[PDB]
Amino acid sequence: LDPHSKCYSHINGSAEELLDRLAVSELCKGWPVYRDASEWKNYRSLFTEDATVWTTWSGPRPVDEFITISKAGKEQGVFIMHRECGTLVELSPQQGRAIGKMKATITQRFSFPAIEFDVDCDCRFIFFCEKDTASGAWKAKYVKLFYEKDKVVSVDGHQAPKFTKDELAKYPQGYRYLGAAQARLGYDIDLQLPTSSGQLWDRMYGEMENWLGGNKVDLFWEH
Amino acid sequence: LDPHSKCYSHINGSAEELLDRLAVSELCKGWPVYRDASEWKNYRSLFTEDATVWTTWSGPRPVDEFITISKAGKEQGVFIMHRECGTLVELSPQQGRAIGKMKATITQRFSFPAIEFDVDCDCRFIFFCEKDTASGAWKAKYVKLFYEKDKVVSVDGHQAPKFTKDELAKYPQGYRYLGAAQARLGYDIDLQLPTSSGQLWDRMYGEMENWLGGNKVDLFWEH
Amino acid sequence: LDPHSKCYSHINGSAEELLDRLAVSELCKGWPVYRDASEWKNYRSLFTEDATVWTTWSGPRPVDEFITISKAGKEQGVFIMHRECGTLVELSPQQGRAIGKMKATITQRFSFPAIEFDVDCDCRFIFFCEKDTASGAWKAKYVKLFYEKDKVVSVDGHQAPKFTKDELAKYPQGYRYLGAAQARLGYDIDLQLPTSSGQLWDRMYGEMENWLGGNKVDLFWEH
Ligand SMILES: O=[N+]([O-])c1ccc(O)c(O)c1
Ligand SMILES: O=[N+]([O-])c1ccc(O)c(O)c1
Ligand SMILES: O=[N+]([O-])c1ccc(O)c(O)c1
Ligand SMILES: [Ca+2]
Ligand SMILES: [Ca+2]
Ligand SMILES: [Ca+2]
Ligand SMILES: [Ca+2]
Ligand SMILES: [Ca+2]
Ligand SMILES: [Ca+2]
Ligand SMILES: [K+]
Repeated sequence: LDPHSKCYSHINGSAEELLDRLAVSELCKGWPVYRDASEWKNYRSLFTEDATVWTTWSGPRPVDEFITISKAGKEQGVFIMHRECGTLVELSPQQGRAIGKMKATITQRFSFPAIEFDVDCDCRFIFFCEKDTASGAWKAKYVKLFYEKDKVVSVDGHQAPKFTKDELAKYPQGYRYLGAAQARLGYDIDLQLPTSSGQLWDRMYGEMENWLGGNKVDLFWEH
Repeated sequence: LDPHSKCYSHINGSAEELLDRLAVSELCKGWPVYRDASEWKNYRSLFTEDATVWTTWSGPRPVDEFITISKAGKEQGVFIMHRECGTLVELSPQQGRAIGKMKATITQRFSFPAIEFDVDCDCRFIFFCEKDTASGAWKAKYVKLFYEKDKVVSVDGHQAPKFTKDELAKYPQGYRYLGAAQARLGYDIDLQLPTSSGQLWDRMYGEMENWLGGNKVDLFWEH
Repeated sequence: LDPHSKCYSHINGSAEELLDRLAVSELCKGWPVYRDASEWKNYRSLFTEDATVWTTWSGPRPVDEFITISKAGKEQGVFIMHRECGTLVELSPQQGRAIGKMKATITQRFSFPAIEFDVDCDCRFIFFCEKDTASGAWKAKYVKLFYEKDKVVSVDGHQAPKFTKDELAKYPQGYRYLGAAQARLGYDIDLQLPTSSGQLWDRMYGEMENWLGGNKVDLFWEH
C-alpha cells in the first residue's frame, strides 16, 4: 500500500527546485562520506545547531554528543562503514522543508573469538531538512532510519559467528543481526526504530508528512 | 570493444544540459527508492502514459500492469530490493531524448525449506527517457536491463540453498541464480534479456543509439 | 581525528558552485559506468591529456596506457566491476580545482581450480579535477584510492578459496584479499597505496589539500 498521503516536488520542476533537491541530496551523502572518513568539520556542517540523530547503538543523541561518542567508539576499534544505495528528495518549496530519502547499507566489521565478520543492514536514512530563509542554505535537523533487512557476512568465505534464536529475538525484524552484534560490544540497543512494516512504519511516514507540511514533528518515541 | 558508435552529451556542457541530465538521473533512482517503499504514486510519476518495462520475472509489461502484479507479489511475500550503484545519462538535446544508465544490484530475499538467502544480481538499468516539449518534463518510456553477474548470499553466514547444474543451465549467464530462484516461486522467466556479451548486448546498444537519434525503437524481442 | 586542515565548498553555495560540484561528481561516476561497460570513448573523455591513474594491479599508469592494459586484461577474462557507494566534492572556486570523493566497492570475479568467487573491496576513489579556463569543462588529472576493507565472497554460497596467512601478509590491511587474488593472475601488486590509517593516509590528505590550494602535487610515492 502507498504510504504517502500526497505528492511533493520530487522530479523535474523548475531549475530552482532541481537545485534545492540536489543540495539536499548532497547533505544526505555527507553522512556516509564524512563519518566514514572522520571528517568531523564536514560532518557537523550538515546539521542545524539543534539537530538530533537516532541510531541502533546510540538511541537519540544531539548531534554534538553523537560526534563525541562516535569518536570514542572509533578509538575503541568500532568499524562502521556505509554504502549509499540511492538518494532522492521530497521538497515542499513553500514551507522551506525537505525530506531526503537515502537508501544505504550499514556495513559494520566485527571480531569474534579470531573470526572476522560483517553485518550488512539494508536501510533507508530519512533526513529532515530545512532551508535558512536568510542564506538559503539547507541543513538537517533530524536523521532517523527505516531498517529493512540484514545478514551476517563471512570475511574469509568460510567462518562466521553463531547467534542463538533467543539472542536475536528481542530485536525487530530488519536489524536483528546488527542489534545482536552491537550488543555484544556493550551497547544498549534502541528497539523502537521503524522497519519495513507496522506501527512505527506508519508513524515515520506520518512524521515525514508533518515535516513537509511545516509542523513540528515528534520523533521522540519513548516519551 | 567500445559498444558506442558515437558520443552524446554526458559530462560538462551548459547548465541546461547539466540540469537535464540531473533530472533524468533522478527518474532512474525513482525505481529503487519508490518501488522498494511501495510509494506507488511516486513510482508511476516516473513514466510516460504508454510506458513498458521488462524484468526477469514478468517479461515485458505496460507499467500499470507491472504495478498491479508487483503489488500482488508483495502481498504474497515477494521481497525484492535494489541497491543503486552509479547513474549517468546520455543526452541528445536536439531530439529531446536521453538514456539513463543506472548500475544496480537487484537483491531478492528468498526462503528454502527454513534457510533464508539472498540472490544479488549486478545489473545496469537502461531508462529510455523523453522530454515533453510543452512542459519540459522528462519521463521514462521504456526500462530494460543488462544482467552482468549474480551470486547466492547466505543470510546467517552458514546455510545456503543448492541449485543443480541443470536447474541453472537454461538461464543466460548473468542471471542464472536469480532466474532459478524466481522460477521456484512459480514465475515464468524471460530468457531473452541482455547480458555482458553477445547478440542481445549489441542489440541493446543498437536500440539505445536509435532512441538517442530520435527513432522508434524495437525492444520487443520475441516478435 | 579530522584529517582535513580546513573546509572547502562542499554543500549549498551558489548555483554556479552547485553545478560545478555536480559536474565533478559525474566525472567520478564515469569510472564505474564507462569502464565496466568498455565504453572507452566515454571513459577517456573524463581525463586531462596528461592524466595518471593508480590501481592495485597496475600501479601508476598514464591513462592511455591504462586503457590499453585494461582492454588486454578484459580480453584475457579479467572481470572487474564497481559499485559506486556515495560521491561528494570539495571545490576550490578560485583555484579552478576540485577533489571528487567517491566511495565504492571494487568487486572482482575470479576462478580457482572450478570455484567461482568475488573479492569485494570497500574503497574511496579520489579524483583530482581541474577546470579548463577557456571552456569551463572539468577533467580529472589524477585518480588514486584509499582502500578500507575487503572480503572473499562465495558465489554459490558454499565454496570459497583459501589463502594462507603468508600469502596475505605482504599486502596492506584493506586490500589483502584483493591483492592476493590479483597476484594469482600474474599481476605485480602496488603495495604503497593508502588505507584507513597511517603514513600514506596522512600523505594522501596532504596532497588533496595541496591540489585544492592550487599547487602541483606529488602522488608518485616510489621516487
Ligand atoms: O552512522 N552510523 O554509525 C549508524 C547509523 C545508524 C545506525 O542504526 C547504526 O547502527 C549506525
Ligand atoms: O524491480 N524489480 O523487481 C526487478 C527489475 C528487474 C528484474 O530483472 C527483476 O528480477 C526485478
Ligand atoms: O578500475 N579498476 O579496475 C580498479 C581500480 C583500482 C584498483 O585498485 C583496482 O584493483 C581496480
Ligand atoms: Ca536553492
Ligand atoms: Ca513523543
Ligand atoms: Ca530542463
Ligand atoms: Ca520486435
Ligand atoms: Ca560550471
Ligand atoms: Ca614523489
Ligand atoms: K550510489
